Parts: sequence; C-alpha cells; structure tokens
Amino acid sequence: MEAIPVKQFVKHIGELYSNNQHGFSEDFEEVQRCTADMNITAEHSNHPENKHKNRYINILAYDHSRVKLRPLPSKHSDYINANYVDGYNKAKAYIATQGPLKSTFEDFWRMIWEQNTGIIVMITNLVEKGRRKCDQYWPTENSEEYGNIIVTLKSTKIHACYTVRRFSIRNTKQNERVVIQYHYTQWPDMGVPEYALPVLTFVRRSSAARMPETGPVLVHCSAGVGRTGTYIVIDSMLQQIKDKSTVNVLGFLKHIRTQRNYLVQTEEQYIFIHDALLEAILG
Ligand code: VO4
Repeated sequence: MEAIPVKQFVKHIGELYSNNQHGFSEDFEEVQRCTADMNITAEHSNHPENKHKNRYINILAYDHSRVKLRPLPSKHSDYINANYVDGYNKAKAYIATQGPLKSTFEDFWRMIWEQNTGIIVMITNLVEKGRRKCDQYWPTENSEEYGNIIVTLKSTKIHACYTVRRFSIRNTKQNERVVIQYHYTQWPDMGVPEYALPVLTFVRRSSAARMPETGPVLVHCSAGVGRTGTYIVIDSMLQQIKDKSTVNVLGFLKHIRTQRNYLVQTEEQYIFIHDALLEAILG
C-alpha cells in the first residue's frame, strides 16, 4: 500500500472502475474495516451534558483529536463536535466539524477565534430536499453577534457552483480578523456531483486562499464527515501530487479515519475523490 506514481494513477483508476467497480468496492470496504481492531474513545461526545451539542447521535468527535474550547468561567463548556484532521505533511491542517446548531453558534465562532481560523469550507446547503442540514450561523446582511464574537458580512460573490462570503469578525472581549467562507452549493448529502471539475476548481480556489501562517481550515457539511472527508482527501492529495508526483488515497484515508469517524461516507464519494484527481492530472 505504497504511494502510486501520478503517471500511473489514471490507469489505476481504470482498473478500479472495471468489473462493476470491484476494485473500488474492495478499497472502500478495507477503509470501513480499518477501524475494526481499534477502540477509539469519545467520552466527551457521549456525556449527557453534551448530547444537545451533537447534530447527530451517531456522529461523534473522538477524544484524542477533538478541538477543545477554552473553558468558561460549566464543566463541559470545552466541548464542540469537531476534530483536528491531518493534511498532506501537516498535522492539524483542518478542523472537521458538523454544521453548527443554533445552540452551538457561540461555540462555533469561539472555536474560530481561539483557533485563529481564516477559512471556512461549507459543503452543504442549509436545507436540502426540504430537510434541515445546517442552521445559518452567519448574518444574511451586515452584522450579527454570537457571544463575544461579532461577525460582519463584507462582500459576497455567487458563482455557478459555489459562493464566496467575506467576513470581518471581532472579539468584544477591538481585535479584528478576516474570515472567508467558501460555500459549495450543489453537492447532495450522501451523494456526489455528476462532474468532478467544478469541485476540483472549488478545492483549488479555497485551498489557495489559506493564509500563512494561520489556524486550521475549518471544513463542515451537515454531519461533518462525508462531504467533509471527501474535500480533505482531494485537497491533501493535490498537495502530495504537487510535492512528490505520487498519490496515496487509500493510505491517507485510512489514517484520517482515526481522527474523525466516517470521513468519506460512501464508496461513491471514494470514487469521486479519484475522479477529481483524474481531472487534475489530465488537465
Ligand atoms: O453532511 V455529511 O453527511 O456530508 O458528513
């Protein structure tokens, strides 16, 4: 399970696709099993005091990698359903988290301040097929206050497949920071877009916007695992291709699966990762 030379990768994808995607099915099933002999604790996610702070009962934050909020002057005020996730050759390159609930808006923005995050990647719509996926944690216009964080919408650009919102935030304790949200608007929950190029462009533009030297890029959808994990793997493998001209989806995915449960939720999303890299390689 070593890295694959980029010049051999598209051929590799053809083989994985063949025979009703036998190879992809094997890879993904190996991913889903790779936790088998691993118990990973998530005591804080399961504590009664924190239950209401989880969007989904089955979607937890592993203790070892969870993002801690600085405690407030409650015993569990340190909890948010969020995990550090590695990037290419960089620990804690991302924070992967659920779509914030109204009850966690303050926690969410406090994390962003405390972690010095400058980029938010959002990969879900607020509502999909009439179903609630994420509450709107930013102001529709002008400014809104979440705890001691005041968020001000500065500009918006709406492209065909994603929207870029530029915010200014400040701590009432003032100190101000730019936060840019990259919001992909056409990616269904538990699904994949038909074409990978628009997501490839989205990943390239949102990744390039990362400022040195700043906090982890925050990535979320609704549960914060499926689309979120898919983004993280594509971004990370683009980096590896840039650095070493090799690709290691299977190995990198098995690794981050120890950092937050269920990253990359479906075989279809697993395949979509490969399609995006293929588009980059051939392009
Ligand atoms: O909102 V997700 O189901 O893509 O983790």
